[PDB]
Amino acid sequence: YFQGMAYLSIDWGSGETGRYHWIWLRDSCLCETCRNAFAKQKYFDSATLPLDIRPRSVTRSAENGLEIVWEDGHESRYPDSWLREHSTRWSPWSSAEVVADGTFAHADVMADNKALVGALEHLFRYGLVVLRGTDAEDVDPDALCSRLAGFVDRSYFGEYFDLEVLPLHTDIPYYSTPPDYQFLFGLEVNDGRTRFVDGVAAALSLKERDPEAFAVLTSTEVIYRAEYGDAEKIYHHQTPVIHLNNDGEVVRLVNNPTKMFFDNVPFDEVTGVYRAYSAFKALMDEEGRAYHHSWRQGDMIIFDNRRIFHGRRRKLRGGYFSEVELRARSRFADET
Amino acid sequence: YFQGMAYLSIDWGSGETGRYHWIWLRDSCLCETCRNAFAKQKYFDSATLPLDIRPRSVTRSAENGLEIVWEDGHESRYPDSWLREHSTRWSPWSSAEVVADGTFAHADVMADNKALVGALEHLFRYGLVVLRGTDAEDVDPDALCSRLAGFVDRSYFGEYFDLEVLPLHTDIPYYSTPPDYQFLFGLEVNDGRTRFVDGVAAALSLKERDPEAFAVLTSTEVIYRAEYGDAEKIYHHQTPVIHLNNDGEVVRLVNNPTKMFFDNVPFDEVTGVYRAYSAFKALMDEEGRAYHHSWRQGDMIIFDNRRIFHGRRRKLRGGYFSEVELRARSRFADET
Ligand SMILES: [Fe+3]
Ligand SMILES: [Fe+3]
Ligand SMILES: [Zn+2]
Ligand SMILES: [Zn+2]
Repeated sequence: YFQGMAYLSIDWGSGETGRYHWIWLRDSCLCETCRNAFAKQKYFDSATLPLDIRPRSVTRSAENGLEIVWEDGHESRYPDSWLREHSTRWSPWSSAEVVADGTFAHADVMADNKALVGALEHLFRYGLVVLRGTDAEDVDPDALCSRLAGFVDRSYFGEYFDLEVLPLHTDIPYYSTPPDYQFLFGLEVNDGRTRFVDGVAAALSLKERDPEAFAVLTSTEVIYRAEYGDAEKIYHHQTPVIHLNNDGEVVRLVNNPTKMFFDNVPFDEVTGVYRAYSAFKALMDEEGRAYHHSWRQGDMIIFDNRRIFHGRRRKLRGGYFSEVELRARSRFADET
Repeated sequence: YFQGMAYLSIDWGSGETGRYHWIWLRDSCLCETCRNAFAKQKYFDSATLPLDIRPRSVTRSAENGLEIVWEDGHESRYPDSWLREHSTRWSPWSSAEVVADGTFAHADVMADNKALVGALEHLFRYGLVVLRGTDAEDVDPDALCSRLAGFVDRSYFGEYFDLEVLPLHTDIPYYSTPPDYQFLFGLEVNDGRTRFVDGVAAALSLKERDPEAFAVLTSTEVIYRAEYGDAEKIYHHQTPVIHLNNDGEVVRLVNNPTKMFFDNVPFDEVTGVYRAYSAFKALMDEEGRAYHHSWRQGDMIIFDNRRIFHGRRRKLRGGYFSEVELRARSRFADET
């Protein structure tokens, strides 16, 4: 360090050059008065750092890396193996071809982090995965949820719900923010199939066949409502069936007909949305675009409740996963 | 009904006129083959209804209301007391004056629905409420959570966390979607105060004093990161401190300095965001805009984790509430 050196600039050889501001070097101090090495958490608010902070001394040894003494006397050490590290979504499917690639073996994702990461990444991108067990296996659903997400999304229902045994729907449309992902587990299966359609593909299909119904569905709000006196909850959400972002990408689909009400659509647009809605539903019922699942015991299908329509003495067990948690499990498994 | 009558139009007297399309009247049928009166849920998908459906007969008795026989022979009855019903957010606070109006008595909201509704509505609008008990009272936290939301938001921590006993922060910034609301409960209090600042007011304040720092903070992304090896979760979110919607309304604030990293800000913008961030934090530390709370036992403060910065042998118990659930409880309590 000479007085007035504007920032740190290191030549790593072969034209790789790192540049580091003093303010950020100060903010990044590794010492035990600045950050907890265990919790990797900071003890100060960056906001207090003196903006014009300069160092008094900058010394680099090949022995103990980069050592800085700041103007205020503080001392920081930076390993070169640290400075060099800093010198630097949805895919539609109009038909069930990509679901072969998205069937994984229970044992693999239970055992191997690369398989968990791989199955979760297929789920994030395509919105459905199938996790299949063997006969030698006796697949534990609580353990599989724990492997996937740590814990499930408690809802009005509880932690899980059972179906014992048909319009296509997404689930809980009356939540202003519905659960990200749903799972169905083959709790008890014998020796009529559940369908799965990508609403994103279907909505982009509809954009072409019928741009009118697309504009209507992406811009007219209907109502989803569920009264549940037992729990003292009325869930009431007014929202469009198809949601676009600021660039007109489909980013959510919301439809369960059984709680669907058109009561608040203006008189002159009512006929238009019944037509648009009926077009959309029919398009999805087309042979070709569903994936049909033959329920085997211990099967789990996890699917993106924001975009996959699904529909039906086997007994299934269902629940929901939060994107926050799946991604954090996937990120942990991938970086170890 | 005469053949070709385009829709239903009823004169309720005094110039009140209802208009009802046939398609929606069909969709709305009250009969037991169309909807479950108990679950108020529908048995069909609206999408199947024949769009050009007309009635064959429309008869209104003052005795049993409106009776329709549809072309396909279906029969529907509509009470006039049903047809007539269908013939038809955030507030900033730059200082703690509005928190007097937002202190409610535990007993009132526990007992009276109008008080629960009133306290929850103050929470939605202003982002903080205080629920205060008496000495005769022994306030139960689980019962108070149940009264407010039915259930709390399970998180990485669990259902609740304890603090036993300082930069201003919002909590869990490393969640891509952080919890909507947080609560702090006075579990064990004796006979140094927690501050509360509205980030929305502070951010609009900053827009005026320093539009540069506003633009920087609303457009430059920083990183919030929390590694938790015990739970096999790495939470990593890149996001701006101040979030605007398409009309430039502040709709979320995200900052806990202890997990905050600027590592991925471009070299040329680093100095700008340290300045902008430091301005923002300082503005909020100004005398006047905090609300300071004197912790009494059995107190609960519920506050909007999307916008209220807060900061510190008393022992507090904390957890999180979902907007979905609070609103559903408030809507249920208000409509009974
Ligand atoms: Fe379902
Ligand atoms: Fe906190
Ligand atoms: Zn240090
Ligand atoms: Zn009917």
